[PDB]
Amino acid sequence: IAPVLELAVEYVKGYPPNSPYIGSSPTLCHLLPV
Amino acid sequence: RFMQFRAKDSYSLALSKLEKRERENGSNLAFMFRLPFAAGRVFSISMLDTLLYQSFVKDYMITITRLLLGLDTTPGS
Amino acid sequence: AAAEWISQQRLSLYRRSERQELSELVKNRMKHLGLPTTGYDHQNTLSYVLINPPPDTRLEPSDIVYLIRSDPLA
Repeated sequence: IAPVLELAVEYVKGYPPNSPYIGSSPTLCHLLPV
Repeated sequence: RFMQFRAKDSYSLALSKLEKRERENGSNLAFMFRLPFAAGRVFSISMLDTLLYQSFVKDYMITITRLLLGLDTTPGS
Repeated sequence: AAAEWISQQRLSLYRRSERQELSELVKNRMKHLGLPTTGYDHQNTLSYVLINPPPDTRLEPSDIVYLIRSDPLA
C-alpha cells in the first residue's frame, strides 16, 4: 500500500426547479432533460 | 424487538436477557442489541429528540448530522 | 468544463438569502399560473393613532386625519 503523503435517455445534472418549501437546501441532482 | 419476530428462535429470545441486563445497568442504548436495529431494519424518531438534547452540550451535533444526511449542502463538504 | 458553471451556481445558490428564496417561490408559482413575474416587485415604517391631539401638535407629512364629515344630503 502506498504511503499517505504529507502534501497533496441520458440525464442532465442540475438543481430541481420547483423547490417545495423555504429552507430546502439545493442539491445538484440527476435531472430529466424535460 | 417486534420488527422481524421469530418466536421459535432461542437466539432472538436470548437477546431479551441481554437487553434486560443492559437496562439493569442503566444503559440508554438497550434496544441496541436487537437484530433488526443493528442491521438498520428499524429506527425510531425518538433518537432525533436525543439529537436535540445533545445540542445543549454539542452545538455542532445538528450540523454534523445534516452534513452526513446531505440535508445541508456546504460547498467543499 | 461544465463543472465550473456548476460550481458557480452552487456558490451562488448557497449565498442566496431567505428573501430571495421567498421571492423565487412566488415567481415560480406565478409563471406556473401564467401571471407575469414583473409587478411583484419592504415596510420600514411605524404607525399609530392620536385620538384628539392638542391643537398645538405639528402636522407631519403622510399624516392621515380622521374626519366626521357632515351629511351631504342634509
